[PDB]
Amino acid sequence: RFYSLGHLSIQRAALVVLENYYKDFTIYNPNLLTASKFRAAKHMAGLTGQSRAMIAAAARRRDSSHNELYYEEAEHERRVKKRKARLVVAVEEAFIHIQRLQAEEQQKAPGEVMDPREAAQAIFPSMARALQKYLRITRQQNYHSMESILQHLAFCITNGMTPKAFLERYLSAGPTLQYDKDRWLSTQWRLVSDEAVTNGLRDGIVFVLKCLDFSLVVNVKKIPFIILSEE
Amino acid sequence: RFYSLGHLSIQRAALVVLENYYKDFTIYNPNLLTASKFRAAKHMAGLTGQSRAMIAAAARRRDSSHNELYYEEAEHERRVKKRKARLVVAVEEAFIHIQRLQAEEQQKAPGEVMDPREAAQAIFPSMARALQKYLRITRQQNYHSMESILQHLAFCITNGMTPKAFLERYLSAGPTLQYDKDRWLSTQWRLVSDEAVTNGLRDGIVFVLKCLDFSLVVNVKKIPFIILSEE
Ligand SMILES: CC(C)CCC[C@@H](C)[C@H]1CC[C@H]2[C@@H]3CC=C4C[C@@H](OC(=O)CCC(=O)O)CC[C@]4(C)[C@H]3CC[C@]12C
Ligand SMILES: CC(C)CCC[C@@H](C)[C@H]1CC[C@H]2[C@@H]3CC=C4C[C@@H](OC(=O)CCC(=O)O)CC[C@]4(C)[C@H]3CC[C@]12C
Repeated sequence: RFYSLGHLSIQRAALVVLENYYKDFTIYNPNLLTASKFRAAKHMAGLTGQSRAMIAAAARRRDSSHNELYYEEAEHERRVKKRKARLVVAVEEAFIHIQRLQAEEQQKAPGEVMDPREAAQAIFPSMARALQKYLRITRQQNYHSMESILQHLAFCITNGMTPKAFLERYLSAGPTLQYDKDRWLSTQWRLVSDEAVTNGLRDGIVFVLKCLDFSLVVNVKKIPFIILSEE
Repeated sequence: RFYSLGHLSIQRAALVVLENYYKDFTIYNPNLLTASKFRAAKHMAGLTGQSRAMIAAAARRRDSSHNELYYEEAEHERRVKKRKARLVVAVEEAFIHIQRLQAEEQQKAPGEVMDPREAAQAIFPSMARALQKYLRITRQQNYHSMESILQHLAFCITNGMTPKAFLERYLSAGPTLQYDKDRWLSTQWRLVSDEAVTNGLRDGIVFVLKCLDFSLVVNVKKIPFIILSEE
């Protein structure tokens, strides 16, 4: 991500970066890191001009080998698309059932809207299997909890949102602030920089914002002297 | 292949099988055998209830591994189709050039048809690269020789055949008799059978026709007693 700041201290710039991180950066997912580590561990489990020649020959031989990553990525994308379509159909059917239940409850009592909580309770099992399958295939089951899903469904029922709005929240990972408060931690943040944090921003300085299992590297650059002429 | 024979000796049945082999069976291609051996040699290079359990677990783990064969076979089929289309286009252009040359030679002298040999000489380089690429991708370069290709082109010019007829000879492997005489050997054939070859055919007897690098196993069965009734 890129941001524009003024004459500020290193600590102030780090705080601005942190506050923009929640609403800008995608939520951190350790599942991708675990998958990458599992993929990389195979090479470790299997195991200076001459060494350079040998590694160059090994790389050349590998370049002619089978491209295992591409086909499995394509299969994963196809499975994700199929499960997304199934989840969309299930959510549409659930919303149809919600509309039918509201219409039925309309005749029972006029001017007395039903509480959405019981409607969410009755409707959730219909799409529960599809939502769980989509979360499993997208590695998003940890963030989305059953109570959170029920609360979001009730909120959508109160607002009368379209099924697409409900679907898109669980479609892809988004900002940190979308999930619950306990998901993010604002206490373990640390600042690492060779220069003192009391000094102002300078061209070429680089600092790091550390936190549990992940760090953000911030590079500071000076805007070039723009020269404008009337043709 | 399946054939129907009468009361014949083992030698006569083997001779009938051999004479039908040339006009029925596809030409033997050792390139596929070499490819299969190269694929199988990787397992050798890499390397009783407990052993059975271990091999069953290994097979189960392999069943969940990547299907390398399918994607590479699909890529090979796509490449073969693309090269086939390119060869078809090249042969069509070559036949157009042949027709143009014949039309040009018509005005030079009436009633004196040109010899097809020089036309084949002039036309072969146009499609030579495409034909060589197709033979390389189909592992058929050994059987089809340059002189044989020229002779086939001259024969087609004399008969005025369509480009499809010329293409289909090199399209896929066919009968043994299509290629040159030196391709097939009718001297190294041998007969292997536990029973004496002088005896007649009997149900359940099996024999082998051996030849250089390849053998044909022949199984003999008796036609079942068919009972027919008028409803
Ligand atoms: C005759 C009298 C009126 C003279 C008064 C002198 C002031 C104009 C000087 C004396 C002390 C100076 C301050 C001493 C230390 C600091 C901290 C210093 O902090 C930094 O370098 C980090 C912040 C940044 O990046 O600007 C910024 C300048 C400042 C406010 C100075 C601003 C100018 C001050 C007030
Ligand atoms: C009073 C006179 C007229 C009696 C004559 C007797 C013949 C009717 C017999 C005597 C020798 C026999 C032959 C002896 C040996 C052979 C070889 C034998 O060969 C096999 O078993 C392999 C071929 C096959 O599968 O039939 C077949 C029967 C045959 C021709 C026999 C056929 C019947 C023959 C001519």
